[PDB]
Amino acid sequence: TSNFRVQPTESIVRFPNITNLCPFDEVFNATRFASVYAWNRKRISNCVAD
Amino acid sequence: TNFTISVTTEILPVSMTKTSVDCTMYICGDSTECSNLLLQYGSFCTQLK
Ligand SMILES: *[C@@H]1O[C@H](CO)[C@@H](O[C@@H]2O[C@H](CO)[C@@H](O)[C@H](O)[C@H]2NC(C)=O)[C@H](O)[C@H]1NC(C)=O
Ligand SMILES: *[C@@H]1O[C@H](CO)[C@@H](O)[C@H](O)[C@H]1NC(C)=O
Ligand SMILES: *[C@@H]1O[C@H](CO)[C@@H](O)[C@H](O)[C@H]1NC(C)=O
Repeated sequence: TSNFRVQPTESIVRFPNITNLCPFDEVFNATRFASVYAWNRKRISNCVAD
Repeated sequence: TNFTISVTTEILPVSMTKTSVDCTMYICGDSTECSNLLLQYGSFCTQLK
């Protein structure tokens, strides 16, 4: 007729700890911007992105 | 004038192992949305069973 399955409840262990703030305002609210041919690249990691 | 009592082996297959599969677990698993989308297809895996 059918198959037997076991229902799930809840997760087990979390992600890496997230207690920082990603500096998205550095590339959003900047005093000056770059041109199309030579832009600026900023690496953002190990933080919380909103 | 003479005879030989020869023995030979003849081998034929009889049957293979029975395999049973299900659509929901094999195709996607435990996804409820996948089951809802597969329910609109009809009874293909029912025919396979
Ligand atoms: C028919 O062939 C068999 C063998 O295929 C013969 O049997 C042999 O006979 C000799 C002498 O009598 C023995 O030394 C062998 O050991 C026998 N072989 C086996 C396997 O038993 C038999 O003698 C033949 N018959 C005739 C009338 O020549
Ligand atoms: C939070 O992060 C720190 C390092 O960033 C880690 O050592 C710790 O295990 C994490 N979790 C808790 C509950 O403090
Ligand atoms: C200006 O910077 C702030 C934080 O520094 C940011 O929240 C905001 O989105 C930026 N842009 C504007 C238009 O306020």
